[PDB]
Amino acid sequence: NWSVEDIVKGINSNNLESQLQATQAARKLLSREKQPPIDNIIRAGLIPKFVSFLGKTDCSPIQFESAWALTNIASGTSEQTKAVVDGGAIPAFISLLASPHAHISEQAVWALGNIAGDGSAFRDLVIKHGAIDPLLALLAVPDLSTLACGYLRNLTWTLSNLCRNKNPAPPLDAVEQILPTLVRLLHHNDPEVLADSCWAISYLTDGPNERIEMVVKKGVVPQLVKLLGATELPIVTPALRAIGNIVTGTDEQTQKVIDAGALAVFPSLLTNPKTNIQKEATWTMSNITAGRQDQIQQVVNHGLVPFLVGVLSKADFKTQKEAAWAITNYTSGGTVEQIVYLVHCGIIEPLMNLLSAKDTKIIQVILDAISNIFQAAEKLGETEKLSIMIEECGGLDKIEALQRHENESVYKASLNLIEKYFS
Amino acid sequence: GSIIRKWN
Repeated sequence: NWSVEDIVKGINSNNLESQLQATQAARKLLSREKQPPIDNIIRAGLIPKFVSFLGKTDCSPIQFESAWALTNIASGTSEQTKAVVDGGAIPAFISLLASPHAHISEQAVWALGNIAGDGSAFRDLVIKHGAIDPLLALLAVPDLSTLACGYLRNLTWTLSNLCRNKNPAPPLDAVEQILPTLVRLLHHNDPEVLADSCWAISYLTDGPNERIEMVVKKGVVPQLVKLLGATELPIVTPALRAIGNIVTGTDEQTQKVIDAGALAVFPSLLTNPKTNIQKEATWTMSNITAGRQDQIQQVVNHGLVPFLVGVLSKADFKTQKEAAWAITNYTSGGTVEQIVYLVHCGIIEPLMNLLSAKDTKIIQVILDAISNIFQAAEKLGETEKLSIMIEECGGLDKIEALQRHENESVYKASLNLIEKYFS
Repeated sequence: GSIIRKWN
């Protein structure tokens, strides 16, 4: 386990073999479990030397060792990754992508993956040096199944990083270019490949509806829905995210999610033991109850209202906050008949109980839901009857105490309610 | 309402 001092002696001898051996030492050092001396290595000025070895097509072993060493540096902090980039590593790794040694090609893949993932600027800079053709070319085989697992998984993870990040989103033409390959990966039988594809798809659908559209046009929604009900949390998690993003777009885009069978997975998603799954499932549901009355009706037909009632009753508070949002949206666009169904399913009690939440937003949201339900009651004349349920379920006091509340919108609507409906 | 919320 060489000292940094020795590695530098090795690397600075102009002896190819001493160089090779010193680099290998460096690589083992940087692979150390506890606190590998990345900064030390960086400060010794070794990076340019390493980047230079990447070009020695003759000693492929020093190409490999220096790739690996570089990879372990770039896999660290954003400043560490910057040092690898400043060293000139990007074009050098892109050339390596074409190495006849899979183990070397693979290193280059891994390196570009870590550089692209630092953020959007490095992502784009890597795209500019033309990484995409050589990357995609590594996957230009009729059946992905003939590729080695580790290899495929690295390719998938790297491509995922090139899809990652906002401000800005990746170049559109880059996203067009990558999609068809990313869609093949999304249909692959390997759990890790699947998870990282979904992550990629979820990155790409986080944005303007135009972005959502290019993804949905590829026909991935049915595959997403399938992965939505997988047994592996690492797959479900990103799949739910991609689904959730898509239903933030147009109603027609949301309809494709409904059409693919997505809603049938929500009984279990909305009761999922993992809190974030539940949270995001309720979030997703809120952007579905924000849609058309026919889409709300499908939420109804799938038996999901009793599940929303459930989540509103007992769940992590954040989840409850999403549930309140889903009910307000439901009461907004819903028909009177649908709103009536919501009450019969037991929405009032758990609604009133959350008016005790010391969270200004959820209060504003709930009171909004209460108006919408009252206005439905008005069209039936049944405004009084409702007024009673809310007193019987303990709400009247809370809507009252909320007159005095610090926020304006809160005490405004708190008062509005009492006058129209409670006097 | 009806309000779309992204992000995540």
